[PDB]
Amino acid sequence: GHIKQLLKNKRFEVIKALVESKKIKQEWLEDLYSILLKQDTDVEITQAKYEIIKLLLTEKKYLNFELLTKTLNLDQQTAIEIMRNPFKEVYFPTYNIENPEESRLNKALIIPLSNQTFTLNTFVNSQDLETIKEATNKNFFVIFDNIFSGKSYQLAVAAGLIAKEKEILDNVAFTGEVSSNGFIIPVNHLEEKKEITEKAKKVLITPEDIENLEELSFWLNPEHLPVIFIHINKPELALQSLKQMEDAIKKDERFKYFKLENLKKFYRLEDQDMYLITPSVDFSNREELIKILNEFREKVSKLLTLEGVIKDHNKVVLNISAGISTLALYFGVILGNRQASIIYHYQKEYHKVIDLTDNPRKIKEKKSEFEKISVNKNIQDPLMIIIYLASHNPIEKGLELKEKLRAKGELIIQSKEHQGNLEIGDWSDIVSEIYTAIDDNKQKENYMVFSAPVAIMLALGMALGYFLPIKVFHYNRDEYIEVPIKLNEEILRSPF
RNA sequence: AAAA
Repeated sequence: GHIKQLLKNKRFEVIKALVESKKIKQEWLEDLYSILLKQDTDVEITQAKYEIIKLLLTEKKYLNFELLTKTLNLDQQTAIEIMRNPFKEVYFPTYNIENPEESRLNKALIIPLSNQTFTLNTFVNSQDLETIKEATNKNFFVIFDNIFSGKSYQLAVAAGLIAKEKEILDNVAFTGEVSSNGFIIPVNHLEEKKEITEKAKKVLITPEDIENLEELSFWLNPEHLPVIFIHINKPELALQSLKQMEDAIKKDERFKYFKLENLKKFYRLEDQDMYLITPSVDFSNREELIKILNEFREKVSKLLTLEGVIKDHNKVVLNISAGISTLALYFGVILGNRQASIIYHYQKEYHKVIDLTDNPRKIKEKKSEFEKISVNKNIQDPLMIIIYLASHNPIEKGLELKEKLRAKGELIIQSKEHQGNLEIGDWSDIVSEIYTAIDDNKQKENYMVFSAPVAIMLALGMALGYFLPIKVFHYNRDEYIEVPIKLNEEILRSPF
Protein backbone atom coordinates (compact mmCIF):
# COMPACT_ATOMS: atom_id res chain seq x y z
CA GLY A 1 0.00 0.00 0.00
CA HIS A 2 0.97 3.63 -0.55
CA ILE A 3 0.40 4.62 3.08
CA LYS A 4 1.98 1.35 4.25
CA GLN A 5 5.09 2.42 2.33
CA LEU A 6 4.90 5.86 3.95
CA LEU A 7 4.35 4.30 7.38
CA LYS A 8 7.41 2.05 6.97
CA ASN A 9 9.54 5.16 6.33
CA LYS A 10 7.92 7.05 9.25
CA ARG A 11 6.87 9.93 6.98
CA PHE A 12 3.98 11.05 9.17
CA GLU A 13 4.08 14.60 7.78
CA VAL A 14 3.36 13.31 4.27
CA ILE A 15 0.48 11.21 5.62
CA LYS A 16 -0.93 14.25 7.45
CA ALA A 17 -0.98 16.44 4.34
CA LEU A 18 -2.44 13.52 2.38
CA VAL A 19 -5.20 13.31 5.00
CA GLU A 20 -5.77 17.09 5.00
CA SER A 21 -6.51 16.65 1.30
CA LYS A 22 -9.75 14.73 0.73
CA LYS A 23 -8.14 12.34 -1.81
CA ILE A 24 -8.04 9.02 0.08
CA LYS A 25 -8.83 5.54 -1.22
CA GLN A 26 -10.76 3.03 0.87
CA GLU A 27 -7.83 0.59 0.77
CA TRP A 28 -5.73 3.08 2.75
CA LEU A 29 -8.19 3.16 5.66
CA GLU A 30 -6.89 0.06 7.47
CA ASP A 31 -3.40 1.55 7.68
CA LEU A 32 -4.79 4.99 8.56
CA TYR A 33 -6.65 3.63 11.59
CA SER A 34 -3.54 1.81 12.82
CA ILE A 35 -1.70 5.14 13.12
CA LEU A 36 -4.16 6.10 15.88
CA LEU A 37 -2.65 3.39 18.11
CA LYS A 38 0.98 4.51 17.73
CA GLN A 39 2.83 6.11 20.62
CA ASP A 40 2.92 9.92 20.64
CA THR A 41 6.71 10.04 20.67
CA ASP A 42 6.86 13.17 18.49
CA VAL A 43 4.47 15.95 17.51
CA GLU A 44 4.30 14.71 13.90
CA ILE A 45 2.49 11.53 14.97
CA THR A 46 0.11 13.46 17.24
CA GLN A 47 -0.77 15.98 14.54
CA ALA A 48 -1.24 13.12 12.07
CA LYS A 49 -3.65 11.46 14.51
CA TYR A 50 -5.70 14.65 14.81
CA GLU A 51 -6.12 15.12 11.05
CA ILE A 52 -7.06 11.44 10.65
CA ILE A 53 -9.81 11.68 13.28
CA LYS A 54 -11.02 15.01 11.87
CA LEU A 55 -11.28 13.48 8.39
CA LEU A 56 -13.23 10.43 9.58
CA LEU A 57 -15.76 12.68 11.33
CA THR A 58 -16.14 15.31 8.58
CA GLU A 59 -15.99 12.77 5.71
CA LYS A 60 -18.01 9.87 7.09
CA LYS A 61 -17.44 7.77 3.96
CA TYR A 62 -14.08 6.98 5.60
CA LEU A 63 -15.79 6.27 8.95
CA ASN A 64 -15.89 2.46 9.08
CA PHE A 65 -17.49 0.44 11.87
CA GLU A 66 -15.41 -2.67 11.18
CA LEU A 67 -12.15 -0.73 11.47
CA LEU A 68 -13.44 1.00 14.61
CA THR A 69 -14.11 -2.38 16.24
CA LYS A 70 -11.15 -4.50 15.12
CA THR A 71 -8.44 -1.82 15.20
CA LEU A 72 -9.50 0.42 18.10
CA ASN A 73 -11.11 -2.41 20.14
CA LEU A 74 -14.20 -0.29 20.80
CA ASP A 75 -17.44 -1.86 21.95
CA GLN A 76 -20.39 -1.56 19.59
CA GLN A 77 -22.04 1.17 21.68
CA THR A 78 -18.94 3.37 21.85
CA ALA A 79 -18.24 2.79 18.15
CA ILE A 80 -21.77 3.91 17.21
CA GLU A 81 -21.52 7.04 19.36
CA ILE A 82 -18.17 7.88 17.77
CA MET A 83 -19.97 7.50 14.43
CA ARG A 84 -23.19 9.36 15.26
CA ASN A 85 -22.49 11.93 17.98
CA PRO A 86 -21.26 15.33 16.76
CA PHE A 87 -17.81 16.51 17.77
CA LYS A 88 -16.70 19.78 19.37
CA GLU A 89 -13.38 21.55 18.77
CA VAL A 90 -12.24 23.79 21.63
CA TYR A 91 -9.06 25.88 21.81
CA PHE A 92 -6.66 26.19 24.75
CA PRO A 93 -3.24 27.88 24.94
CA THR A 94 -0.07 26.43 26.44
CA TYR A 95 3.15 28.21 27.41
CA ASN A 96 6.47 26.36 27.67
CA ILE A 97 8.71 28.27 30.08
CA GLU A 98 11.73 26.21 28.98
CA ASN A 99 11.12 26.85 25.25
CA PRO A 100 9.05 30.00 24.66
CA GLU A 101 8.89 29.39 20.90
CA GLU A 102 7.17 26.02 21.47
CA SER A 103 4.10 27.80 22.88
CA ARG A 104 0.92 27.45 20.87
CA LEU A 105 -2.87 27.65 20.89
CA ASN A 106 -3.86 23.98 20.74
CA LYS A 107 -7.11 22.27 19.79
CA ALA A 108 -9.08 19.49 21.47
CA LEU A 109 -11.68 17.41 19.62
CA ILE A 110 -14.34 16.08 22.00
CA ILE A 111 -17.09 13.51 21.40
CA PRO A 112 -19.54 12.72 24.23
CA LEU A 113 -19.88 9.05 25.17
CA SER A 114 -22.10 6.96 27.45
CA ASN A 115 -20.07 4.56 29.63
CA GLN A 116 -16.44 5.02 28.57
CA THR A 117 -13.85 7.80 28.78
CA PHE A 118 -10.64 7.46 26.79
CA THR A 119 -8.16 9.27 24.57
CA LEU A 120 -5.92 8.27 21.68
CA ASN A 121 -2.93 10.30 22.95
CA THR A 122 -0.44 8.36 25.06
CA PHE A 123 1.02 11.42 26.83
CA VAL A 124 -2.35 12.17 28.49
CA ASN A 125 -2.90 11.09 32.09
CA SER A 126 -6.05 8.98 32.37
CA GLN A 127 -6.80 10.31 35.86
CA ASP A 128 -7.00 13.87 34.52
CA LEU A 129 -9.72 12.75 32.10
CA GLU A 130 -11.58 11.01 34.94
CA THR A 131 -11.67 14.33 36.81
CA ILE A 132 -13.42 15.95 33.84
CA LYS A 133 -15.85 13.02 33.64
CA GLU A 134 -16.65 13.29 37.35
CA ALA A 135 -17.07 17.07 37.22
CA THR A 136 -19.39 17.01 34.19
CA ASN A 137 -21.03 13.60 34.81
CA LYS A 138 -20.27 12.89 31.13
CA ASN A 139 -18.06 10.27 29.53
CA PHE A 140 -16.14 11.52 26.53
CA PHE A 141 -13.49 10.88 23.90
CA VAL A 142 -10.82 13.56 23.41
CA ILE A 143 -7.83 13.98 21.10
CA PHE A 144 -5.33 16.83 20.89
CA ASP A 145 -3.50 18.38 17.93
CA ASN A 146 -0.26 18.99 19.85
CA ILE A 147 1.99 17.57 22.56
CA PHE A 148 2.00 19.55 25.81
CA SER A 149 2.39 19.22 29.57
CA GLY A 150 0.13 20.06 32.49
CA LYS A 151 -3.61 20.00 33.07
CA SER A 152 -4.53 23.44 31.67
CA TYR A 153 -6.77 21.79 29.04
CA GLN A 154 -9.41 20.57 31.52
CA LEU A 155 -11.55 23.72 31.38
CA ALA A 156 -11.47 23.66 27.57
CA VAL A 157 -12.54 20.01 27.45
CA ALA A 158 -15.30 20.62 30.00
CA ALA A 159 -16.45 23.51 27.81
CA GLY A 160 -16.75 21.23 24.78
CA LEU A 161 -18.91 18.82 26.78
CA ILE A 162 -21.20 21.41 28.39
CA ALA A 163 -21.77 23.74 25.43
CA LYS A 164 -24.81 22.81 23.37
CA GLU A 165 -23.77 24.61 20.17
CA LYS A 166 -20.36 25.00 18.55
CA GLU A 167 -20.78 28.68 17.65
CA ILE A 168 -20.16 29.83 21.23
CA LEU A 169 -16.82 27.97 21.06
CA ASP A 170 -15.65 29.28 17.67
CA ASN A 171 -14.26 32.63 18.89
CA VAL A 172 -13.11 31.80 22.44
CA ALA A 173 -10.48 29.73 24.25
CA PHE A 174 -10.09 28.38 27.77
CA THR A 175 -7.36 27.61 30.29
CA GLY A 176 -7.47 26.13 33.77
CA GLU A 177 -7.81 22.92 35.74
CA VAL A 178 -11.14 21.46 36.89
CA SER A 179 -11.75 19.84 40.27
CA SER A 180 -13.77 16.67 40.77
CA ASN A 181 -16.92 18.62 41.72
CA GLY A 182 -16.68 21.31 39.02
CA PHE A 183 -14.61 24.09 40.60
CA ILE A 184 -12.04 25.80 38.37
CA ILE A 185 -8.40 25.62 39.48
CA PRO A 186 -5.92 28.41 38.62
CA VAL A 187 -3.07 27.81 36.17
CA ASN A 188 0.18 29.53 35.19
CA HIS A 189 1.32 32.07 32.59
CA LEU A 190 -2.04 33.81 32.20
CA GLU A 191 -0.57 36.92 30.56
CA GLU A 192 1.53 34.86 28.13
CA LYS A 193 -1.41 32.59 27.28
CA LYS A 194 -3.53 35.69 26.61
CA GLU A 195 -1.09 37.03 24.01
CA ILE A 196 -1.14 33.64 22.26
CA THR A 197 -4.94 33.48 22.13
CA GLU A 198 -5.30 37.08 20.95
CA LYS A 199 -2.64 36.49 18.28
CA ALA A 200 -5.09 33.90 16.89
CA LYS A 201 -7.91 36.50 16.89
CA LYS A 202 -9.67 34.89 19.85
CA VAL A 203 -10.50 35.72 23.47
CA LEU A 204 -9.12 33.74 26.41
CA ILE A 205 -11.25 32.62 29.36
CA THR A 206 -9.18 32.06 32.50
CA PRO A 207 -10.07 30.95 36.05
CA GLU A 208 -10.25 34.67 36.89
CA ASP A 209 -13.45 34.81 34.79
CA ILE A 210 -15.14 31.46 35.54
CA GLU A 211 -15.08 29.94 39.03
CA ASN A 212 -17.12 26.72 38.68
CA LEU A 213 -18.81 24.64 36.00
CA GLU A 214 -22.26 25.87 37.04
CA GLU A 215 -21.19 29.40 36.10
CA LEU A 216 -19.66 28.06 32.88
CA SER A 217 -22.89 26.25 31.96
CA PHE A 218 -24.76 29.53 32.47
CA TRP A 219 -23.02 30.89 29.35
CA LEU A 220 -22.47 27.71 27.30
CA ASN A 221 -25.90 26.14 27.97
CA PRO A 222 -28.02 29.16 28.88
CA GLU A 223 -31.64 29.12 29.99
CA HIS A 224 -32.20 32.92 29.89
CA LEU A 225 -29.22 34.81 28.49
CA PRO A 226 -29.46 38.37 29.89
CA VAL A 227 -28.31 41.29 27.74
CA ILE A 228 -28.22 45.01 28.54
CA PHE A 229 -29.53 48.06 26.71
CA ILE A 230 -29.56 51.38 28.56
CA HIS A 231 -30.40 54.80 27.13
CA ILE A 232 -28.81 57.73 28.97
CA ASN A 233 -28.38 61.48 28.55
CA LYS A 234 -24.76 61.95 29.66
CA PRO A 235 -21.70 60.14 28.25
CA GLU A 236 -19.80 60.26 31.56
CA LEU A 237 -22.46 57.95 33.07
CA ALA A 238 -22.12 55.26 30.39
CA LEU A 239 -19.72 52.80 32.01
CA GLN A 240 -20.98 53.38 35.56
CA SER A 241 -24.59 52.69 34.57
CA LEU A 242 -23.61 49.50 32.74
CA LYS A 243 -22.22 48.18 36.04
CA GLN A 244 -25.35 49.33 37.89
CA MET A 245 -27.46 47.41 35.36
CA GLU A 246 -25.22 44.40 35.97
CA ASP A 247 -25.76 44.92 39.71
CA ALA A 248 -29.56 44.88 39.39
CA ILE A 249 -29.38 41.90 37.03
CA LYS A 250 -27.30 39.92 39.54
CA LYS A 251 -30.06 40.47 42.12
CA ASP A 252 -32.29 38.13 40.10
CA GLU A 253 -31.85 34.48 41.07
CA ARG A 254 -32.03 33.42 37.41
CA PHE A 255 -29.10 35.74 36.57
CA LYS A 256 -26.95 35.41 39.70
CA TYR A 257 -24.04 34.13 37.56
CA PHE A 258 -24.21 37.13 35.21
CA LYS A 259 -21.00 39.10 34.65
CA LEU A 260 -20.61 42.07 32.31
CA GLU A 261 -17.12 41.10 31.16
CA ASN A 262 -18.18 37.49 30.58
CA LEU A 263 -21.11 38.55 28.39
CA LYS A 264 -18.78 40.80 26.39
CA LYS A 265 -16.15 38.07 26.03
CA PHE A 266 -18.41 35.14 25.14
CA TYR A 267 -20.53 37.06 22.61
CA ARG A 268 -18.00 39.59 21.23
CA LEU A 269 -19.88 42.61 22.58
CA GLU A 270 -18.42 46.04 23.32
CA ASP A 271 -19.66 48.69 25.73
CA GLN A 272 -21.34 50.74 22.98
CA ASP A 273 -23.36 47.71 21.86
CA MET A 274 -25.30 48.01 25.14
CA TYR A 275 -26.00 51.76 25.42
CA LEU A 276 -27.39 54.71 23.47
CA ILE A 277 -26.31 58.23 24.45
CA THR A 278 -28.40 61.25 23.41
CA PRO A 279 -27.12 64.39 25.18
CA SER A 280 -29.32 67.05 23.56
CA VAL A 281 -32.29 65.91 21.45
CA ASP A 282 -34.18 68.34 19.21
CA PHE A 283 -37.66 66.79 19.33
CA SER A 284 -38.73 69.09 16.47
CA ASN A 285 -36.12 67.61 14.11
CA ARG A 286 -37.67 64.63 12.33
CA GLU A 287 -34.45 63.51 10.64
CA GLU A 288 -32.42 63.77 13.85
CA LEU A 289 -35.01 61.67 15.68
CA ILE A 290 -34.85 59.14 12.83
CA LYS A 291 -31.12 58.54 13.32
CA ILE A 292 -31.69 57.94 17.04
CA LEU A 293 -34.54 55.53 16.32
CA ASN A 294 -32.44 53.77 13.67
CA GLU A 295 -29.49 53.44 16.05
CA PHE A 296 -31.91 52.00 18.61
CA ARG A 297 -33.17 49.44 16.09
CA GLU A 298 -29.64 48.43 15.06
CA LYS A 299 -28.36 47.93 18.62
CA VAL A 300 -31.46 46.02 19.77
CA SER A 301 -31.31 43.82 16.67
CA LYS A 302 -27.65 43.07 17.41
CA LEU A 303 -28.56 42.25 21.02
CA LEU A 304 -31.56 40.00 20.33
CA THR A 305 -29.81 37.98 17.59
CA LEU A 306 -26.13 38.52 18.55
CA GLU A 307 -23.63 37.22 15.95
CA GLY A 308 -25.90 34.30 15.06
CA VAL A 309 -24.65 32.33 18.07
CA ILE A 310 -28.06 32.28 19.76
CA LYS A 311 -30.63 30.24 17.82
CA ASP A 312 -33.70 30.37 20.09
CA HIS A 313 -34.81 33.99 20.41
CA ASN A 314 -36.65 33.12 23.64
CA LYS A 315 -33.33 32.57 25.45
CA VAL A 316 -32.34 36.25 25.17
CA VAL A 317 -33.63 38.47 28.00
CA LEU A 318 -33.34 42.19 27.26
CA ASN A 319 -32.74 44.18 30.45
CA ILE A 320 -33.71 47.65 29.26
CA SER A 321 -33.94 51.18 30.64
CA ALA A 322 -34.24 54.63 29.08
CA GLY A 323 -33.57 58.22 30.06
CA ILE A 324 -36.12 60.34 28.17
CA SER A 325 -39.85 59.70 28.55
CA THR A 326 -40.78 60.99 25.08
CA LEU A 327 -37.96 59.02 23.45
CA ALA A 328 -38.83 55.90 25.46
CA LEU A 329 -42.42 55.91 24.16
CA TYR A 330 -41.11 55.57 20.60
CA PHE A 331 -38.54 52.99 21.75
CA GLY A 332 -41.31 50.84 23.19
CA VAL A 333 -43.42 51.11 20.03
CA ILE A 334 -40.50 49.74 18.02
CA LEU A 335 -39.56 47.13 20.64
CA GLY A 336 -43.01 45.58 20.97
CA ASN A 337 -44.16 43.07 23.56
CA ARG A 338 -43.18 39.81 21.84
CA GLN A 339 -39.57 39.82 23.09
CA ALA A 340 -38.75 38.67 26.62
CA SER A 341 -37.56 41.83 28.37
CA ILE A 342 -37.26 43.41 31.81
CA ILE A 343 -37.77 47.16 32.21
CA TYR A 344 -35.81 48.89 34.98
CA HIS A 345 -36.53 52.23 36.64
CA TYR A 346 -33.48 54.22 37.75
CA GLN A 347 -33.51 56.15 41.00
CA LYS A 348 -30.15 55.93 42.80
CA GLU A 349 -29.89 52.40 41.36
CA TYR A 350 -31.69 50.28 38.76
CA HIS A 351 -35.01 48.92 40.04
CA LYS A 352 -36.82 46.09 38.26
CA VAL A 353 -40.39 47.34 37.83
CA ILE A 354 -41.80 45.33 34.90
CA ASP A 355 -40.90 41.69 34.19
CA LEU A 356 -42.27 40.47 30.85
CA THR A 357 -40.59 37.05 30.99
CA ASP A 358 -43.66 35.15 32.24
CA ASN A 359 -46.47 37.01 30.41
CA PRO A 360 -45.22 39.59 27.89
CA ARG A 361 -48.69 41.07 27.26
CA LYS A 362 -49.48 41.66 30.95
CA ILE A 363 -48.90 45.38 30.28
CA LYS A 364 -51.75 45.06 27.77
CA GLU A 365 -54.46 43.19 29.73
CA LYS A 366 -57.56 45.28 30.38
CA LYS A 367 -59.33 45.46 33.74
CA SER A 368 -62.97 46.21 34.49
CA GLU A 369 -62.30 48.46 37.51
CA PHE A 370 -59.33 50.82 37.72
CA GLU A 371 -57.19 50.20 40.82
CA LYS A 372 -54.05 52.24 40.09
CA ILE A 373 -55.25 55.23 38.01
CA SER A 374 -58.05 57.79 38.03
CA VAL A 375 -59.81 58.72 34.78
CA ASN A 376 -61.62 62.00 34.09
CA LYS A 377 -62.79 61.90 30.48
CA ASN A 378 -65.03 63.60 27.93
CA ILE A 379 -64.72 61.51 24.78
CA GLN A 380 -65.02 63.56 21.58
CA ASP A 381 -63.12 63.85 18.30
CA PRO A 382 -60.31 64.88 18.32
CA LEU A 383 -59.24 63.51 21.73
CA MET A 384 -56.51 64.99 23.95
CA ILE A 385 -54.82 62.40 26.18
CA ILE A 386 -53.09 63.66 29.34
CA ILE A 387 -51.05 61.36 31.60
CA TYR A 388 -50.12 62.68 35.07
CA LEU A 389 -47.95 60.29 37.09
CA ALA A 390 -44.87 62.40 37.96
CA SER A 391 -44.50 65.54 40.08
CA HIS A 392 -45.09 68.19 37.41
CA ASN A 393 -48.78 68.57 36.58
CA PRO A 394 -49.38 68.74 32.79
CA ILE A 395 -53.17 69.19 33.01
CA GLU A 396 -53.14 73.00 32.78
CA LYS A 397 -50.84 73.16 29.76
CA GLY A 398 -52.40 70.00 28.33
CA LEU A 399 -55.85 71.58 28.24
CA GLU A 400 -54.41 74.82 26.85
CA LEU A 401 -52.94 72.77 24.00
CA LYS A 402 -56.28 70.96 23.60
CA GLU A 403 -58.00 74.23 22.69
CA LYS A 404 -55.06 75.48 20.62
CA LEU A 405 -55.47 72.36 18.45
CA ARG A 406 -59.29 72.73 18.43
CA ALA A 407 -59.57 69.33 20.12
CA LYS A 408 -63.05 68.65 21.49
CA GLY A 409 -62.25 65.62 23.65
CA GLU A 410 -60.13 65.03 26.74
CA LEU A 411 -58.83 61.91 28.51
CA ILE A 412 -57.05 62.81 31.76
CA ILE A 413 -55.19 59.92 33.40
CA GLN A 414 -53.55 60.47 36.78
CA SER A 415 -52.46 58.43 39.79
CA LYS A 416 -55.31 57.24 42.01
CA GLU A 417 -53.72 57.96 45.40
CA HIS A 418 -50.26 59.53 45.91
CA GLN A 419 -48.56 61.40 43.07
CA GLY A 420 -45.03 61.69 41.72
CA ASN A 421 -43.97 58.95 44.17
CA LEU A 422 -45.06 55.62 42.69
CA GLU A 423 -44.09 52.80 45.03
CA ILE A 424 -41.24 50.77 43.56
CA GLY A 425 -42.75 47.47 42.49
CA ASP A 426 -44.67 45.68 39.75
CA TRP A 427 -45.63 48.63 37.54
CA SER A 428 -47.33 46.39 34.97
CA ASP A 429 -50.74 47.01 36.55
CA ILE A 430 -50.36 50.78 36.13
CA VAL A 431 -49.34 50.33 32.49
CA SER A 432 -52.21 47.93 31.78
CA GLU A 433 -54.72 50.41 33.22
CA ILE A 434 -53.26 53.30 31.21
CA TYR A 435 -53.45 51.19 28.05
CA THR A 436 -57.02 50.21 28.93
CA ALA A 437 -58.18 53.83 29.21
CA ILE A 438 -56.44 54.76 25.95
CA ASP A 439 -57.59 51.74 23.95
CA ASP A 440 -61.19 51.98 25.20
CA ASN A 441 -61.50 55.72 24.48
CA LYS A 442 -59.30 56.21 21.40
CA GLN A 443 -60.83 58.33 18.63
CA LYS A 444 -60.15 58.85 14.93
CA GLU A 445 -57.50 61.45 15.82
CA ASN A 446 -55.71 61.78 19.15
CA TYR A 447 -53.02 63.86 20.83
CA MET A 448 -50.99 62.79 23.85
CA VAL A 449 -48.95 64.56 26.52
CA PHE A 450 -47.47 62.76 29.51
CA SER A 451 -45.70 63.47 32.80
CA ALA A 452 -44.67 59.97 33.87
CA PRO A 453 -41.56 57.92 34.70
CA VAL A 454 -39.50 57.00 31.65
CA ALA A 455 -40.00 53.29 32.39
CA ILE A 456 -43.78 53.82 32.35
CA MET A 457 -43.71 55.44 28.91
CA LEU A 458 -41.31 52.77 27.66
CA ALA A 459 -43.72 49.98 28.65
CA LEU A 460 -46.71 51.93 27.33
CA GLY A 461 -45.01 52.13 23.95
CA MET A 462 -44.80 48.34 23.78
CA ALA A 463 -48.47 48.01 24.73
CA LEU A 464 -49.81 50.54 22.23
CA GLY A 465 -47.88 49.63 19.09
CA TYR A 466 -47.97 51.53 15.81
CA PHE A 467 -51.69 51.07 15.08
CA LEU A 468 -53.01 54.07 17.03
CA PRO A 469 -53.35 57.50 15.37
CA ILE A 470 -51.71 59.56 18.12
CA LYS A 471 -49.71 62.78 17.76
CA VAL A 472 -47.13 63.15 20.53
CA PHE A 473 -46.26 66.55 22.00
CA HIS A 474 -42.95 66.91 23.84
CA TYR A 475 -42.61 69.48 26.61
CA ASN A 476 -39.60 71.62 25.67
CA ARG A 477 -38.92 72.92 29.19
CA ASP A 478 -41.90 75.30 29.08
CA GLU A 479 -43.98 74.66 25.95
CA TYR A 480 -45.39 71.68 24.08
CA ILE A 481 -43.78 71.02 20.69
CA GLU A 482 -45.27 68.52 18.25
CA VAL A 483 -43.04 65.52 17.54
CA PRO A 484 -42.92 65.28 13.72
CA ILE A 485 -43.40 61.49 13.88
CA LYS A 486 -46.95 60.18 14.23
CA LEU A 487 -47.31 57.17 16.52
CA ASN A 488 -48.85 55.17 13.63
CA GLU A 489 -46.16 55.74 10.99
CA GLU A 490 -44.75 52.82 9.01
CA ILE A 491 -41.22 53.61 10.22
CA LEU A 492 -42.25 52.60 13.76
CA ARG A 493 -43.26 49.05 12.81
CA SER A 494 -41.80 46.51 15.22
CA PRO A 495 -39.40 44.11 13.44
CA PHE A 496 -39.06 41.86 16.51
C1' A B 1 -42.61 65.73 31.18
C1' A B 2 -34.38 64.65 30.09
C1' A B 3 -33.64 57.85 33.87
C1' A B 4 -40.62 61.14 37.67
